[PDB]
Amino acid sequence: AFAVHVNMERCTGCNNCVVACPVNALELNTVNPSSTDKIYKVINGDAVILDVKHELCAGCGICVDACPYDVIQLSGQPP
Amino acid sequence: KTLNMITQRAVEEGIAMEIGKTSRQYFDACSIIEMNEQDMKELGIMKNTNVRVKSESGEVVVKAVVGRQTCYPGLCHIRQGVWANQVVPPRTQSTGAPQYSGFPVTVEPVPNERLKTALELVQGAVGMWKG
Amino acid sequence: ELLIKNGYIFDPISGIKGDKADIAIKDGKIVDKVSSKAQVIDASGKTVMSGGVDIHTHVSGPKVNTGRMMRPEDKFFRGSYRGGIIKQGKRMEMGFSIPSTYKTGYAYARMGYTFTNEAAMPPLLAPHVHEEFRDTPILDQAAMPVFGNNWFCFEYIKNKELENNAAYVAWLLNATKGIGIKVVNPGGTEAWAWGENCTTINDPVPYFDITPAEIVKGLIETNEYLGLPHSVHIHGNNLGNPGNYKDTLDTLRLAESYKAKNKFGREQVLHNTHIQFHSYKGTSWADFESGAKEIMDYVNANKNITCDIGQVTLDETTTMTADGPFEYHLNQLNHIKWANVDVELETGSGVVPYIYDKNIKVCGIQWAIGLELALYAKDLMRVHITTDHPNAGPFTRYPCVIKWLMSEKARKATLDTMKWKDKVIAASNIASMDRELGLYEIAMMTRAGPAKALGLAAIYGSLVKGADGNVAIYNLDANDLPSDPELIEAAFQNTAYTIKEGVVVVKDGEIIAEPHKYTLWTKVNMPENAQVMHDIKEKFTKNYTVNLENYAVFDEHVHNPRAIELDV
Amino acid sequence: PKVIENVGCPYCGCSCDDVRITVSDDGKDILEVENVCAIGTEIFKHGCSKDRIRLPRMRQPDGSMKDISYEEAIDWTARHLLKAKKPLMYGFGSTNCEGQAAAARVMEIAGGMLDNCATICHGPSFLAIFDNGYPSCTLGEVKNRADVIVYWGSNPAHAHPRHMSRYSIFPRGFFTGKGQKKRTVIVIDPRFTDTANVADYHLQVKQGHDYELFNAFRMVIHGHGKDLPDEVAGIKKETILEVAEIMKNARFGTTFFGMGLTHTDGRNHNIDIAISLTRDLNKISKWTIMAMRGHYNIAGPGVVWSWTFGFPYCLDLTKQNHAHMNPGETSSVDMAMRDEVDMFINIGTDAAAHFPIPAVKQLKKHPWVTIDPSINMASEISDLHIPVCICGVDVGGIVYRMDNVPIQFRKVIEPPEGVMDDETLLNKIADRMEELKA
Amino acid sequence: ETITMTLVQEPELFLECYSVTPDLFAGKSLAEIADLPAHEGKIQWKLGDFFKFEGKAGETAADTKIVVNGNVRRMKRFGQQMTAGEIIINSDADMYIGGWMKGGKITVKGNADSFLGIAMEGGEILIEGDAQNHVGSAYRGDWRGMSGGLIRVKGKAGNDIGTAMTGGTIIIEGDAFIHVLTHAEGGTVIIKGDVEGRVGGQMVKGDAYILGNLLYPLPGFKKVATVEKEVDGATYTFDQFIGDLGERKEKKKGEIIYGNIFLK
Ligand SMILES: Nc1nc2c(c(=O)[nH]1)N[C@H]1C(S)=C(S)[C@@H](COP(=O)(O)OP(=O)(O)OC[C@H]3O[C@@H](n4cnc5c(=O)[nH]c(N)nc54)[C@H](O)[C@@H]3O)O[C@H]1N2
Ligand SMILES: Nc1nc2c(c(=O)[nH]1)N[C@H]1C(S)=C(S)[C@@H](COP(=O)(O)OP(=O)(O)OC[C@H]3O[C@@H](n4cnc5c(=O)[nH]c(N)nc54)[C@H](O)[C@@H]3O)O[C@H]1N2
Ligand code: SF4
Ligand code: SF4
Ligand code: SF4
Ligand SMILES: [Mo]
Ligand SMILES: [Zn+2]
Ligand SMILES: [Zn+2]
Repeated sequence: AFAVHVNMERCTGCNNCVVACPVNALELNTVNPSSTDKIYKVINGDAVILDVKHELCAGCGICVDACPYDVIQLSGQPP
Repeated sequence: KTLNMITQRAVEEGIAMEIGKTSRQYFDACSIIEMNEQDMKELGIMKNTNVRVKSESGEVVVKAVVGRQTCYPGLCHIRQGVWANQVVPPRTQSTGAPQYSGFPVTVEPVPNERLKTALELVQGAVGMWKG
Repeated sequence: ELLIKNGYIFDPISGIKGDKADIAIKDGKIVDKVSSKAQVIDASGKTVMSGGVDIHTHVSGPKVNTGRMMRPEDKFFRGSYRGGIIKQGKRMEMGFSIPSTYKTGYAYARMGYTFTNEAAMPPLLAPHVHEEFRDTPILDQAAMPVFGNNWFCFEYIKNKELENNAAYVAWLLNATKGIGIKVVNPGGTEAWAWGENCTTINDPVPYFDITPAEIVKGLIETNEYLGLPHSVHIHGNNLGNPGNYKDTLDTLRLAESYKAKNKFGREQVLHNTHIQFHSYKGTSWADFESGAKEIMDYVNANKNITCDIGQVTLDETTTMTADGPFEYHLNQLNHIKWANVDVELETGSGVVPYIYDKNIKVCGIQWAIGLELALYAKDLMRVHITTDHPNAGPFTRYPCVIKWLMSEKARKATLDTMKWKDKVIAASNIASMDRELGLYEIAMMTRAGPAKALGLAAIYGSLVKGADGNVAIYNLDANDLPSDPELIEAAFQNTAYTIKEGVVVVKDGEIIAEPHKYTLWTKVNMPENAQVMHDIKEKFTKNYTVNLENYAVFDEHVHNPRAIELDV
Repeated sequence: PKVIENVGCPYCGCSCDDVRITVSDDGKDILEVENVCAIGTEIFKHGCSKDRIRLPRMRQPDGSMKDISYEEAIDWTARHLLKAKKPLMYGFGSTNCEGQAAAARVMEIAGGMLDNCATICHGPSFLAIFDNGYPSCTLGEVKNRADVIVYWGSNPAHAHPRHMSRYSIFPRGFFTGKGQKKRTVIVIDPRFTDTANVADYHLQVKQGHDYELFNAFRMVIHGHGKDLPDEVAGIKKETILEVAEIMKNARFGTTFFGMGLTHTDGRNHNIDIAISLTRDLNKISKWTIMAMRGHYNIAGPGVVWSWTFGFPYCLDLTKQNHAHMNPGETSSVDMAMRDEVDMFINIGTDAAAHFPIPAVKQLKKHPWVTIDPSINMASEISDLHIPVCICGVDVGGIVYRMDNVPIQFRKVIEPPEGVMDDETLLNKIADRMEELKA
Repeated sequence: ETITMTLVQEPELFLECYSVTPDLFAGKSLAEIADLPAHEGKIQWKLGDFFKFEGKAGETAADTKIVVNGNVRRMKRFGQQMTAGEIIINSDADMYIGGWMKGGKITVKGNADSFLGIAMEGGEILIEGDAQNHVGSAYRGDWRGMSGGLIRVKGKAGNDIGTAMTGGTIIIEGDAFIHVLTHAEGGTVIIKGDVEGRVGGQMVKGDAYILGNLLYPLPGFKKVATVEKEVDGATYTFDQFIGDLGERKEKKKGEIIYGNIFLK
C-alpha cells in the first residue's frame, strides 16, 4: 500500500513501467484474474499513477528497476 | 586532445525537433557537448560553458556539459542536428554513409562567445543570413 | 465488340481439337453471336487457345521482395543486364529472376497468360500482397493464405472442432482476401521457429503434439466442408532430399476418404505441388535416382489427386519457399546468401540463390525428373505446368519447358550438352522416351487443368459461352509442328495477339495497353462463432503486435476484387 | 470527446499502432492522446495546430518568401524537372507507400536520380544484406519466443522509446510467460546508455573496434576460442566467453543493430560480419539479426522500389529504360560532393539540417524545392516550399515497420482546407510533365 | 593502328563514355567513331560533340589503340568490357575504368576514382596515381568477382581492396586502408606500405602479401611459420599468419586450406 512518485519532467513515455508492474500484469496474464485495477497508464506521454489512494502497490521495485532513465522514486515510509 | 567523437540521439532531442527545428527547445536540446568529467578537468572546461569543437571539416561553438550516459575517458558526443553536422566530416568510404560517429576533433575552452542558432548556422553557411 | 475469325481452336473444356471456330467476345464475356460492328481479327493459320491460367507462382509477397532486395546481382551481371533492355510498356522491366511487378505482368501478357495465383502469403502480410498486385499490369490475380502452421489451426485440429476451424478459415479468407488454403511443410515450419524440422509425416510439433498427418486431414475436412473453390494446395514434407518418394506417397495417401463437394466443378480434393521436388529416390546425392514412375503410378491410380510439375529450367535462380528448414539446408550445402523471415504465429520463409547448372549430375537428374513425371501422365488434365517460379526457374522459361515436352530433339540436345550425360541417363529414364505431348495436351495442362482445378473454369480457362473473354493467339499452325524446336520456343514466347476481357493488349508480342485487372477472393457467408471471435480477440491481445482492427485489409486497399461467394 | 482507437504514431521504426486519440467535438482539435511516447505526443500536438502552412511559397528576388497557387508551383517544378539534366529527389523516410510509388513514377518520367534516407542511415546495412543475406524475423516472433536479446550498437531507450515495452523485453509472450525475468539482455556500445541501465550485461567496447569484437565472437563460436588474445576491443576474454556461452545456450536469440555499426569504420563490413555471426549461430541455436530502422515508413521506399525497379535505393534512372544502382556512385551525398546534380527536391526529410554542411553548400548551387507540411531547415533554404499532408494525422495509408510488416495508419484530422497530399501532388506533377510532352 | 582523342568542349557534368573501347573503335570510319553514343545527365551526346579524332583504327580491337589527351578527369566507364587492344589516359580518370575487362591494358597516367577494375577477368592496369577505394572489388551483391588479370596502383589505395576476389592479383605500390581481401576466395594482394588493419577478414582462402605494418591485426589470424618469399621482389622472409579462423574454410583432399596472410 506504498506510494510511488513519477518525475514527469524526465518521463519519456517508454511504457516499460506499465508493462512491468506485476499489479498491472494481473488482468491479462493470470488465470481467473483477481483484481483488474492498474497503477500506471501513459497519458499524454508521461506515466500517470491511477493508484491515487495508495492501495495496490506492493513495494516490489519491478517498476523502479524497469524505467531506463531512473525517474520513479519508491517511498517505503507511510505517506 | 585528439579526443575521438561520436554523434547520436536523445529523447529530449527528438522531442525538440518535433516541437520545431527553429524552436528554443531545439536550440537547448541540440547545442550540447556531452563529454567525460575526467576529460573536462584535464582540458580545463568549466561545466556548462561554451567550447570550440573544431574538426578537420569545420568548427562549431557548443555548450559543454556532462552526460549521464557515461562516456569513457577520451570520447565526446553531440546530439545529432545542425550543430553536429556543422562539424561532421563528409567522408563516405564509397558507401554513402558519412563519418557520423568516430571522427577526431580538438576541443578549446572558449567562453564569452555566443552560440549560433540553427537558422544562423545553416543560412550563413549557404550565404543567406539576412537577419 | 470483337470477333476472332478463322483460327484453330483448342478448348479442352469443350473437347475442341483444331476447329476453325469463331469466338465473339462481347463486353468481356464470350458470346455466341455479335453483329458486324465488332472489329475483327484475321487469325488465319494461327493456333488460338484461351487466356492461360497459372495455378502456382510466387509473383508477389514479402518473400519475393526480400529476394529482390537481397539479390541485385539478379538485375545486373558481368556488365550487361541479364533481364534484357526494354520499355515496350509505359514502365520498365528489371530482373531476370524475380522480375519487378511491371516485368511479371508484361511477360505473362506476352506469354498469353491472364490469371496468376500467387501461391503463398502469410496472412499478417496481406497489405503487401495487395499493394504489389495493384502494380502488376494486366494479369488478374488471387493469392492463397497459408493455414498449415497457423497456431489457431493447431489448436482446433488438436481439439477436433470442425465448425470452429471452418469459421476461422472463413474469417481469415475474408480478412486477407485469399482464394484457398496452402499448407507449406505441415507443422514443420513452426518447429523451425525453434530450429527443428518435421522430417516425416508422423512426428509431433513442439508443444502442440499435433502431427502433419492430423493437420492435413483437418484442413481437408474443413475445406471440403466449406466447399471452397480451390482444394487444399499442399507442399509436403522431407522436401529436397533423396529417398522422399516414400514420404510423398505417405502424404498423398491422406485423401483416400474424401469427395470434392462444391457448386464449382473440381475433382481434386488436394493438390500436390512441385512434385519433381518430392519425387526423389535413393540415400544421398551419389546414389540418387528418380521416383517419378512410382509417384505417377499412384497419381494415375487416384482420381481425387491432381498435381503439377516443378520442371527445372537449368539456369541461375533464387529459390523462395515459405519453409525455413529446406532453405537453411540448401544454404549449408552451397555456401551462398540466405535470408530468413519468420512471421508471428503463422509461417516461416527462406530465400537462397542457387545454380541449376548443366555441369552437375544432380542438376541433370533434377531436370530429367520433371519430364519423366509429365511424360508418364495418362491423364494430363490432372498434371499441370508450373516451375514454382522462381524455385525451379523463371517463368520466362515456360516456352523452354513446352519445347522440351513437345520435341524429343530438344531433350536429346539438352542431354547431350549436359556434362554427366552417362550418369544422368543411368540414373534416370528420360533418354529413351518417345512421347511428345501434343498441342491439344499442352493446351489442356496449361489452360484447362489449372482452371478446372481452381474450380473457376466458368469464367477462366475456356472459350465456352459465358466465360471471361481472355484469348491468346499463337503463331504456330496446328497442322504441322515446326521442325526446329527453337521455332516452338519463339512461338510460345511471343504471342501474335492477346486479349484481356475484350481489349487487345499484345500485338506481334509488343504491349499495346493495360485497361485494368481483378483480384479474386472468396466470400464465405456464414454466421459468426462467438467461440472463434473470443479466441481471436484473446490471441491478438496476448500474442500479435498489430491490432485486430488493423489486421484486416481495409476495404480501400484492394484493387477491383470480384469475390467468389459461398454459402454456410 | 470522440475517442478514436487504433491510430498510428508516425515517428520511429516501431510504427506503434496502439494509440488512442480523443478528438474534439468538431473533429479538428486533438484533446488528449493516450498510450504514445512523448516524441509521438508532440507529433500529434503539432499536427492538430491551428496556425499551419496552407499554400506554397516562392523566393522573390528580394530574398523574402511569398505564396503562390498549387498549380503555379506544379508548373514551376515540372518545367524545372524537364529542363534539368540530372535532378535528384531525396527523402521518403516519412511518407505513405503510395507517396513512394507516385515519386517513382514522377522520376521515371523525368529521368533523374531517385533516393531515400537509406543511403545516410541503414544503407550500409543493405549493402551487407547484398553480400551475406538477412536472417531476420518479425517483432511478434521476438515478443513470443526470444530468450536472449542483443542490442549491438543501438539505444532503444532514446531512439525507439516503446520498443522495449512492446516487442523485445518486458512483454509476457506465449512461450515467454515469465516475461523479462527469463530474458538475457546484452547491450554493446562504448557509452553506458539507458539501454545498458536496463540491461543485464554490458560490453563497453572501444568505439570503432566492433569488427574485431565480432571476429572474436565468431572464433569462439567456431570452437577454438582459446586462440583469442588476452583482451579484444577493450573487452576481456572471460567476459567474451561468458556472453558467447549465453548465446550458444539461447533457445531463440535476436540481435538488433544501429548507428554503432552503420555509421563507423567499415560501414557495411560491420553489418555483414554481424550477419555472418548470426548465420553461424543458427548452427546450434536459432538467431535472427534485425535492423533498427528509423523512420516509420523508411522500409517503404525499399519495398516499393524493390517491386518497381528492383533496387532499394541509389537509383540511376537516367537511361530511361534500364536503372542502375551503385551506392558509392549514385548516392545523394556522393553526388552532392562531386557536384553531379542539377536540382534537389526535398520530399519527406530535412536535408539542410541533417546533411553535412559541405554537401549542403555544394547542393545549394542549383534550384531547391521542398515538399514538407511544416517549416524546417530545407524549407528555409529552398526556392519554393510546397505544403503537404502529414501521414497518420491528416492522411492514412500503408507504412512499413522495422521488420517490413505493413501497418495500416488511420486519419484523425482533416487537413487544412486546400492542402493536398504527396500522392495527389506527385501525380499532378507527372500529369503536367506529360502535358509538357517529355 | 592508333586513335587520338582530344577534349575540345568541356562537359559541365560527368560523361558516361562507355563507348570508348577498342571493341567499339575497331574497324570503324572516323565519322562513325565520332558519332558513337555517349550519355551525359539524362541527355545522350554523340561523342563527336566532346572530342576531336585523328588516327586510323584497326580491323580488330587487338590491333587498335586509343590515346585520350585531354582533361578526361570527369569521364567514367572508360575501358568497360574491353576484350583486347590498348587504352591510354594522359590525365587522371573517374569511376569504373576497366570494369568487367577481359584483356588488353589501360595505362592511366594519373589518378583514378572508385570501382577501378570492378570484376576484371584479365589484362593489365598501370595507374601511377592515388586510386580510391573498391579497387578490383566485385559488384554489390555478388560472390564471384575479380577472377584474373593485374592491377598496379602506384599510389595510395583505399577501402575494399579485392573484395570477394577469386583469382589474379592486385598490387598496391603505396599503402592501403581498412578491409583488404574481405570475403575473398583466392589470388594475391601485394601491399607495400602501412595498412590500418582489418586485412583478410571473412577470408575463406587466398594470399595477402604485406611489406608495411599492420596497425590493427584481426584476432582471426595466428602466426604459424616464418617463410622466405619472392613476391614482386626477392627474399623478404615473411612470417605468415594462417587463415581467418572466424569464417568457415573450404577443405581440399585430406587437408583444410587456410587463407594465409603474410607480413614483413
Ligand atoms: N528522439 C529521437 N529518436 C530517434 C531519432 C532522432 O533523431 N531523435 N532518429 C531515428 C532514426 S533516423 C534512427 S536511424 C534511429 C537509429 O537510432 P539507433 O540506431 O538506435 O542509434 P543511436 O540512437 O544513434 O545510438 C547508437 C548507439 O551506438 C553507440 N556507438 C557509437 N559508436 C559505436 C561503435 O563504434 N560501436 C558500438 N558497439 N556502439 C557505438 C552509440 O554510443 C549509441 O549508444 O533512431 C530513430 N529514433
Ligand atoms: N550529426 C548526425 N546527423 C545525422 C545522423 C547521425 O547519426 N549524426 N543520422 C542521419 C540519418 S540516420 C537520417 S534519418 C537523418 C534523419 O533525419 P531526417 O530524415 O531528415 O528526419 P526529420 O528531420 O525528422 O524529417 C521530418 C520532416 O518530414 C516532414 N513530414 C512528416 N510527414 C511527412 C509526409 O507524410 N510527407 C512529407 N512530404 N513530409 C512529412 C516532417 O514534417 C519533417 O519536416 O539524420 C541524419 N543526420
Ligand atoms: S512497486 Fe511493484 S506493485 Fe508497486 S507500482 Fe511498482 S511494480 Fe507495481
Ligand atoms: S518507465 Fe520511466 S520513463 Fe518510462 S513511462 Fe515509466 S516513468 Fe516514464
Ligand atoms: S516508439 Fe515511436 S512509433 Fe511508438 S509511440 Fe513512440 S514515437 Fe511513436
Ligand atoms: Mo535514420
Ligand atoms: Zn513449395
Ligand atoms: Zn511455391
